[PDB]
Amino acid sequence: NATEIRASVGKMINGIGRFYIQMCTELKLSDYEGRLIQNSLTIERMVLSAFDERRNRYLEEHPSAGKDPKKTGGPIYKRVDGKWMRELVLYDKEEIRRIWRQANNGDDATAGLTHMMIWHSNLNDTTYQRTRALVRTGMDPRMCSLMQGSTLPRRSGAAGAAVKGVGTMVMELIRMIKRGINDRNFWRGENGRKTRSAYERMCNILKGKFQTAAQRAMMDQVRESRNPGNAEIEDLIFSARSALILRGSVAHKSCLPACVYGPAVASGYDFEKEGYSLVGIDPFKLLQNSQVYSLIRPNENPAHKSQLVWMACHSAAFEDLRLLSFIRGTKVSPRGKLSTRGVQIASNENMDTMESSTLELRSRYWAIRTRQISVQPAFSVQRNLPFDKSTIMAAFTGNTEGRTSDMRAEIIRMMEGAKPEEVSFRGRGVFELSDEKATNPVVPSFDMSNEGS
RNA sequence: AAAAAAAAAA
Repeated sequence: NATEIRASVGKMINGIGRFYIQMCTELKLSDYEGRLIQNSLTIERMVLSAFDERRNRYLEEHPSAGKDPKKTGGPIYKRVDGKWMRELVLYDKEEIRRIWRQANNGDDATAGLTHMMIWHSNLNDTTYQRTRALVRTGMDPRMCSLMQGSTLPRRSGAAGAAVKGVGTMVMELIRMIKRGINDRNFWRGENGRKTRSAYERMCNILKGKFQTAAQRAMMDQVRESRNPGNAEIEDLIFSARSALILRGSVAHKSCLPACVYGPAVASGYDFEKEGYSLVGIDPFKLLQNSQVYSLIRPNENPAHKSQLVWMACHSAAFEDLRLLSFIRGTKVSPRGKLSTRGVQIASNENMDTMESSTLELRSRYWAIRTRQISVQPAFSVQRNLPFDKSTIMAAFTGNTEGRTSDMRAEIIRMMEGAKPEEVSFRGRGVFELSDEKATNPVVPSFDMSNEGS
């Protein structure tokens, strides 16, 4: 029921805004800096730690320059006498749940935290790429594709599971495979249920992302295997090479910083009355008139970091830059061209040379966020052009084989052409901001001079 | 109803 959904999302974002207002008011940040991105990431880490597990004191090799469970603080940067300064005394965590249950006066907002994580997810994904798994596990050159989705560091992401993308899901199989390559020998006993069941369900869902029943049954046949090994790994690798053209149903969730909902509940926003539309115009009209600023480091382009936060809010990193560009009204360039580093501020970075800058998060046109259209008609027909050469040498890849079975005939038939599906299809539904009812769409005209990625 | 377990980020 979409009605209760928009009701509940209005409620949760209203609760977020209220908790926003209060959480600020304690430490008393002035509202210009109270609607600012650094306090945005502070409250974000607070809601990151808000609902934890049992009490744990266990510590592992390589301490983290320290740790304390009594209370928790965050990077604090305040413009004092016109000059910013970072400071810290820590703040209790129980108190946090006490204030959060007051904000969600009687029923807490779990999906609210999921949506905050959604904010975090496009933030981190668009930010950059780390490769510590690369220094740990062996990995195929899938990165070479230059196109890969990524998950956040949040366990038990049942909701995340829906939005989730495919490539990193196979990677997650590989992560369990790493736990199993460093398998503690002393692990014989009841243990195995959670593992077998988890493998079952994750394999299920990774299969369920796409459509064609062939790879569905292939993924089931990898499932029924009792002892996952490198043969399963290479089978998943083919399946990934295919997923390149037979893309997965990777949905995109749009979320903004909480310093926007805060002044939006301060903007007399009766969210529930209109509801909210995470897939809808609502983030855009909220951002169209919002006011968010960010500590631009030295040698950084306000516009580049502006587009970075724009993508963090639109969940648009794994989308065609041409479309984004046509939607914002100014060229959306590859992250590499962004004269900017991460929005966060490493605790070592000096504040002496730090400066703030206004975020430009507006968009010329608006557009909806899908993952079905048979063939998007281009005025001069588009093809989703068939570049299948790296897949030629991929089907070669040392001439060993594809998935070895009837699948091999299925792949030596998929070789040529079937026109049965699409790939990386994020529906535009582009409209003028002056056309809220989305009465007339705008056939986009993209500049081919823009790196597709 | 009844559902898994470790470490900071350019």
